[PDB]
Amino acid sequence: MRECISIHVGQAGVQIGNACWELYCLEHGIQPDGQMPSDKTIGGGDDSFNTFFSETGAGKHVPRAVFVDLEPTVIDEVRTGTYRQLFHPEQLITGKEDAANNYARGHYTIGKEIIDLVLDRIRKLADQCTGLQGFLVFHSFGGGTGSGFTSLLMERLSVDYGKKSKLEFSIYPAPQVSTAVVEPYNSILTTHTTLEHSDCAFMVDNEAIYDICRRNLDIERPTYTNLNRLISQIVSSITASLRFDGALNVDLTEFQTNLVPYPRIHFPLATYAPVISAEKAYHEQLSVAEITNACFEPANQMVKCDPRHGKYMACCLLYRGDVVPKDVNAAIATIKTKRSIQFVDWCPTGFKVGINYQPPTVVPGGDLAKVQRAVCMLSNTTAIAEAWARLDHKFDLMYAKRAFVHWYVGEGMEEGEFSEAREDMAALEKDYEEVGVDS
Amino acid sequence: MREIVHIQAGQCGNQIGAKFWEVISDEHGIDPTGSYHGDSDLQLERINVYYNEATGNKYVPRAILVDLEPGTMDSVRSGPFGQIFRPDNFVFGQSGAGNNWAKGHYTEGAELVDSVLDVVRKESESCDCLQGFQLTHSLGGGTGSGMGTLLISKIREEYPDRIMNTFSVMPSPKVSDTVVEPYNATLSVHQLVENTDETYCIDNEALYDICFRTLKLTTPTYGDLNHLVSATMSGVTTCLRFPGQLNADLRKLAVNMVPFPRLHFFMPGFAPLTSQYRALTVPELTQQMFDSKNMMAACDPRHGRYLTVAAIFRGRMSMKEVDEQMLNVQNKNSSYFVEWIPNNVKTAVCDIPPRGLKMSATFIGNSTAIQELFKRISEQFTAMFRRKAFLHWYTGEGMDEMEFTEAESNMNDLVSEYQQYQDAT
Amino acid sequence: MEVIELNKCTSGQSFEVILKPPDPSLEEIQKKLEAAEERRKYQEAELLKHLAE
Amino acid sequence: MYTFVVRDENSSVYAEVSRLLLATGQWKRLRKDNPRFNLMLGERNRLPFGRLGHEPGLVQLVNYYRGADKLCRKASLVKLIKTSPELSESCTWFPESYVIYPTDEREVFLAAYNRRREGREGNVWIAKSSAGAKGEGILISSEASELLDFIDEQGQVHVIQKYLEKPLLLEPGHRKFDIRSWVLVDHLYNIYLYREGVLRTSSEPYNSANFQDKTCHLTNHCIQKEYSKNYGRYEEGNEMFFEEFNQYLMDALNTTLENSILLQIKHIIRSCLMCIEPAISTKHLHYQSFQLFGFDFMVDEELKVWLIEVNGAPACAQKLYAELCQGIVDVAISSVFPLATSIFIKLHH
Ligand SMILES: Nc1nc2c(ncn2[C@@H]2O[C@H](COP(=O)(O)OP(=O)(O)OP(=O)(O)O)[C@@H](O)[C@H]2O)c(=O)[nH]1
Ligand SMILES: Nc1ncnc2c1ncn2[C@@H]1O[C@H](COP(=O)(O)OP(=O)(O)CP(=O)(O)O)[C@@H](O)[C@H]1O
Ligand SMILES: Nc1nc2c(ncn2[C@@H]2O[C@H](COP(=O)(O)OP(=O)(O)O)[C@@H](O)[C@H]2O)c(=O)[nH]1
Ligand SMILES: COc1ccccc1NC(C)=C1C(=O)CC(c2ccccc2)CC1=O
Ligand SMILES: [Ca+2]
Ligand SMILES: [Ca+2]
Ligand SMILES: [Ca+2]
Ligand SMILES: [Ca+2]
Ligand SMILES: [Mg+2]
Ligand SMILES: [Mg+2]
Ligand SMILES: [Mg+2]
Repeated sequence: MRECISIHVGQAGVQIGNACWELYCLEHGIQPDGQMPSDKTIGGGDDSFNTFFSETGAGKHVPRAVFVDLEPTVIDEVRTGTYRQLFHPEQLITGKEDAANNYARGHYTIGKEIIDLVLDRIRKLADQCTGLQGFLVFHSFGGGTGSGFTSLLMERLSVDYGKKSKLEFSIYPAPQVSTAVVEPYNSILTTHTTLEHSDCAFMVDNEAIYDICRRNLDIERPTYTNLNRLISQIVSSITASLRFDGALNVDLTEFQTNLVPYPRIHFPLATYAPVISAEKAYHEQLSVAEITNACFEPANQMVKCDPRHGKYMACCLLYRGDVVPKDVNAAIATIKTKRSIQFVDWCPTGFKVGINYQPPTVVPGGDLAKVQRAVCMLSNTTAIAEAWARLDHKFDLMYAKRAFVHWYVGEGMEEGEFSEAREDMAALEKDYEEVGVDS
Repeated sequence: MREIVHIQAGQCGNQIGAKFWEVISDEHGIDPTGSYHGDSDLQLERINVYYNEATGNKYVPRAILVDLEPGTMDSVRSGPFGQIFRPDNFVFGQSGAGNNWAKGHYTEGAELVDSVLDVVRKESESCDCLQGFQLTHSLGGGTGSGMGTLLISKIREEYPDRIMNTFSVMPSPKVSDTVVEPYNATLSVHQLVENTDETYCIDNEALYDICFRTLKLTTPTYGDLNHLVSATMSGVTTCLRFPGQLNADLRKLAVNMVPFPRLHFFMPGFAPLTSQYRALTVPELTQQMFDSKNMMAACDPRHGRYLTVAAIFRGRMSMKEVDEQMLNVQNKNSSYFVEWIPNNVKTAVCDIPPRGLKMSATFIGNSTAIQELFKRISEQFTAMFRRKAFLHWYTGEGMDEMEFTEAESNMNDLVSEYQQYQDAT
Repeated sequence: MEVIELNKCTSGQSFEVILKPPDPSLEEIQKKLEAAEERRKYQEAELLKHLAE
Repeated sequence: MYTFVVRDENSSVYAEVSRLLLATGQWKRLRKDNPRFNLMLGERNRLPFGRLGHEPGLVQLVNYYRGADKLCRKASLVKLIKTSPELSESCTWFPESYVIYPTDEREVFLAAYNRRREGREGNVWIAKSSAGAKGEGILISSEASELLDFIDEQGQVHVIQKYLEKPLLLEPGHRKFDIRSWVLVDHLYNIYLYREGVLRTSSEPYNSANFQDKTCHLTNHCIQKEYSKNYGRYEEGNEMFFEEFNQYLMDALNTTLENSILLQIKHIIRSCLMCIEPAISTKHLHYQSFQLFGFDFMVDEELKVWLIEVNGAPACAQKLYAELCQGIVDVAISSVFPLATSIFIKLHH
C-alpha cells in the first residue's frame, strides 16, 4: 500500500475537493464522523482505501488532504460542513485576503509568505506515510490562487519530493460561469511554470461541464454545486483504481506510463457516460456498447474538441458497474468499424481496460440518477491542443495592447515572463502539431 | 473581513453620502437608531462590510463625515438617520472653502486633514481585514474637490496597498453654483487619475436631464438629483452587501474592470427610471440599462467603445432570460465593444431587490466615451484660463499659473489616451 | 483483436486489447521570489518619493 | 439580427453570398476578427476550426467542412479511394491512379505500366499535382520515363493517372470537354446537387497523335482562352450548359443527359460524400458546417462517367452566380438562421 496526498488550492480546488471527499466517503462506507463499520482493523491497516485515508486509534478515517486558500470564506464551509469532523484543523489553511484573480499576487506577493506553512502542513501528512506515492493537485487555471500559488507549490514539491509523482485536476476557464477577464493570462502563466513539474494533468473545461448539466441534467442555469458534483464523479472514476483492488492504474506512475509517452504532452482528454437526470422518472438503462460509443461523442468530453482531427497516443477505458470483458471487446470492435480512431504510427492501436464491479455512487439528493454501468475514457489525443489554441488566442488579443499587464507588474512580476510563458505555449502547440498532423 | 471605510467630504459629498446610508440602512433593516429590525438573515450576512457592531446589537456605519464649515453636517446630524453615525466621526472646521480648490487642498483643508486621518486610522485599526475606501464628493466646489483629493493622497501615503474608489459628482454649467467649477474639477481630475482605482463619474447635467425628461420633474432640486445618486450607489455596491454570485473584494473587482491604470473612470446607470406599478420584463430592464438616457455621465456610449462592462440585476428573475437578453444587447451593439478584451461584459444577480421595486438593474461601464466629459471640462477651463479669469482667487492662496497649465495638460493627455484606445483594433 | 494481461479479482478485472502494433533548486526559487519582492519595494519607494515631492 | 464575418476576399461565390445577406436587412457584417459572429465565410487555408462554437449563446456556422480536404486534394483523393472499402481499389468510375513522391507507389505504377505494354494496350498517362495551379504542372505522355523525370524534377507530391484516350467528342469540332457539377452539403449532411451544370469544352480538334499540344487535351478555361484560337466559336466562353448539351445528346445519340450521364454523376457524388461523412459530419458538434463543392467529370465514347477531381473552393459560371448563391442562402444559411420549386436535387441516403 502506497499513500496519496490530495492538495486543493483556491476556491475551485477546495469546493471540488469537498465534493470528491464526500463521494469517496459514500463509496467506501465512511460516515461523516470518520467511522467506517466495514473496516475491521481498528486504528490501522494497509487496505486500498488507506491510500486516501489514515486511521486514528478511535477508528476515525481521516482524508490525506490539505486545503489551502488565500481567503477563508470557502474553507470555512468545509470547517462547518457535513464532513467537518473528517478533517483536522491543521489540514485547512486560510490566508487573510486573496490573490484578486492576479497570478503574480498568488505566486510572488502572497505565495512567498505562506508557502513554507503549506509545506509544513504537507510534511506532517507525509510523515504518516510509509511509502508516499505523490500528490493530486486540484485548482482552477483562472484564479489568482489556483494559478499563482499552485505553480509555486508545484515547484517546491519537486524540490522537497523529487521522486514523487504529481497529478493535476485543472479547471479550464469558461466565460459562462466566470466574472473575470484576466483568466487567459493566469492560465498561460501557470501552465508555463507548472509544465515541467506535472507528470499528468486532467483538464476540465467549465464550458463542457456546464453544457452537459444543461443538456443531460435539464438544469437551466447550473451552479458550482451542480458542476462540482459532476466533476467529482469523473475524478472518482479516475482515482478509483488507487482506492480499490485492481490491476490497472494502481499507482500514480502508471498514469504517466499508460497515458503520457511524451512528457510535455501530458493532458489526457476525459470523456464520461452516462449522465442521466435523477428527475427523469422513466429511463431505459444503457448497454456496454451504448456507453462506450458515447465515449467518442464530443458532447460527453470534459473539453470540447474533435478527436477525429487529431491522433491518439493512448486510450484507457475505466468501467464501473455491470460490465464483463466480452461486451467491451464487442463494443470496441463495432466502434472501430464506424469511428475515426487514428493512432500515431509509433504507438499500438489499443485500449487498456479497467472494470470495477461496484456501480457509480451518487450523492443522495443530487442531480445524477444511479446507473447500472458507467465508463470514463482517458485518451491522450492531440485534439486537446484546440483548447490551448483558444486560450493562446485570447492571450494574444489582450497582450498586444498590454491590457491589464500593469496589475501583474505592480506585484513584482516582469513583463518578460508574459512573453516567455507565451513562447512556451507556442512550442507546446507546435509539439501537438508535429505529433498529430500529416504534411 | 472585507470591511470598507466610507468618507464623505463637503456639501455635495455629505448630502449624497447621507442619502446612501439612508438607502442601504433600510435595505439592511437598520433603523435610524442603529437597531436591527429586519425579517431576513440575508440582511445581516455581509452587514460588516459597511457597519460596525456596537454592544447592544447596534450597527454603526463605518463612515467619516468631513467638511470645512459646520452647516451641512449640522443638517446631517438633524436629518432622518442623523443619529446613526458615530459622533466622533464628524470632523469639521469653521472657515469654509469658498468653492476654492486651493483652500480645500492647500490652506484651510491642510489645517484639518490630520484630524480626519486620525479618525480614518481609528476605523481602519478596528477592521478585521480592510478591503478599501470609498469617497463621495463633488469636483466643482472647494472641500469635496480640494480637501477630498488631499485626503486621497494622504490615505495612499499611509495605506499604499488599499483600494480607493470614489463617487465623484462632475460639474455642469447647467446645474452650477459658481463659474470656477471647471477650475476645481480640472485640478481634481488629475489627482483622481493618479490616486483612485475606480471613479464613478456622475454628471449633474445627466442627473438633471433624467429628472426633467424621464421623471417629469418640472423643477428638479439637488434632493431630486441625490435620489438618483443614492439609488445608483446602492446598486453599485449590492454585490458587496448581499449574498450572491460575486465572491470578490474591491481589488479583484478592479483587476477585472481596469485594463490600464489611468483609464478607471466609470459611467454608471440604473433601471428602471419611471415617472410605476407595472412589472418590468428582463428585456425591458436590459434594454433600458444600456440606453444612454439611463446613464449618468452625459456621455453617448455610441461615441466611444466599451473596454469592460458589468451589470448587476436585482430581484427574483430568470437567469436564463438575463443571459439571453445580455447576448441580444451585445449583438445589437457589437461595434461598441473592443474586440481585444474577450468576454468583457459580465453580469451578476442578487435575489434581494431594492426598496419599492420587484427588480432593477445597475450598469457599470468603462467606456472610452467618457472622454467627452473631460473634453467639456477642458473647454470650459480653457475659455476662462486663456484670459486668466478668476485666477486671483487661487493665486491668493499661494498657487501659481504653472500648476493650472500642468493640470490642463494632464487632462488633455487623459483625453488623448482615451482617443487612442477608441481607434485601436 | 488480441486480449492480453487479463487480471481478475473480486472487485473487478482489467486487461488490454490490441488492434494492431506500431528542475529549479530551492535557492533559485528563493532568488526569484526575492527578486519580485524587491521590484515591489522599488516601485513602492518611487510612489512614496512621488508623494513626498 | 444575425452577424457574419468575411475571411476570404478572393471568393467570387461568397462575395455574392455576402452581398445577398446584407441586402436582406437582417444580416450585419462585422470585422474579420470579431469572434461574436453567427456565420463565418472562412479562409481557404488554416481555418481556425478550433475556435468555433465557444462563444456563449451564439450558434456558429462555417462555410467549410473540416476534413473535406481529403476529398479535395489529388494525392489524398487517390489514397481515400484506394483505402476506403466503400470505394475500394476496384472502384469502376475513377481512373487508375498512383501517388508518386519525387506512401509512394512508384514501383506499383511501373508494374501495371509494364503489363499494359505487354498486351499492346493504350499506355498513355497524365501526371498532375494539386500544388501545380491552373494548367502548369500537367504532363501527358505514353512513356513512363518522361513522366517520372518530370515528377522528380519538381519537389511536390504528384499523381500519375490513366489518361482517358477515348473521350466523348462534341460535333462539330471533334473536341473534348469536362463537366462541372456544383454540390452543396448543409449542416444536416443533406447532399444538394445544383440542377445547372456546365461543360468546359475545348475549342480545338482532339488529336491523339500529339500530347504536347495541350490545348485540345486540357479543357481548362484559362488554357482555352489563352492558347486556343477558336475560343468562343461554338459556344460563348467555351461553356455549354445542360439544355444545349441535353439537346445534343438527343439529336446525336438518341438519349438524354439524365439517362446517359447524370445517373452516374449522382451516384459518384453520393458515394464520395457518404464515404467521408463519419469523419467530417458536424451533426453532434459545438459548431455546424456547410460546404460548396465543385465535382469535375469526364465522359468517354461509351457514355461512361469518370470522376476527375473534387474542388473544395470552386468558382461558378458567370450566368449562374445569382441563382446558385441565392440557393446557398436559402438551404445552407437561412436553414440555421431563419429570416422574418427548388433549384437543387436532393441526393438521398
Ligand atoms: N467547476 C468549478 N469552477 C470554479 C469553482 N469555483 C471557481 N471556479 C472557476 O475558477 C475560476 C476563478 O478562480 P477561483 O478558483 O475562484 O480563484 P482562486 O483560486 O480562489 O484565486 P483568487 O483569485 O485568489 O480568488 C473561474 O473560472 C471559475 O469559473 C467551482 O467551485 N467549480
Ligand atoms: N485522366 C485524364 N484523362 C483525360 N483528361 C484528363 C485526365 N485528367 C485530367 N484531364 C484533363 O485535364 C484538365 C484539368 O485537369 P485537373 O482538374 O487535374 O486540373 P485543375 O484542378 O487545375 C482544373 P479545376 O481546378 O477547374 O478542376 C481537365 O479539364 C481534363 O480535361
Ligand atoms: N448632485 C448634487 N450636486 C451638488 C450638491 N451640492 C452641490 N453640488 C454640486 O457640487 C458643486 C459644488 O460643490 P460643493 O459640494 O457644494 O462645495 P464644497 O462644500 O466645497 O465641497 C457644484 O458642481 C454643484 O452643482 C448636491 O446635493 N447634489
Ligand atoms: C467584475 O465585477 C462585476 C462583474 C459583474 C457584475 C458586477 C461586478 N461588480 C463590479 C464591477 C464592482 C466594482 O467594480 C466595484 C464596486 C464598488 C464601487 C465603489 C464602492 C464599492 C464597490 C462593487 C462592484 O460590484
Ligand atoms: Ca483499518
Ligand atoms: Ca519532478
Ligand atoms: Ca486657521
Ligand atoms: Ca498629528
Ligand atoms: Mg478565491
Ligand atoms: Mg456648496
Ligand atoms: Mg483543381
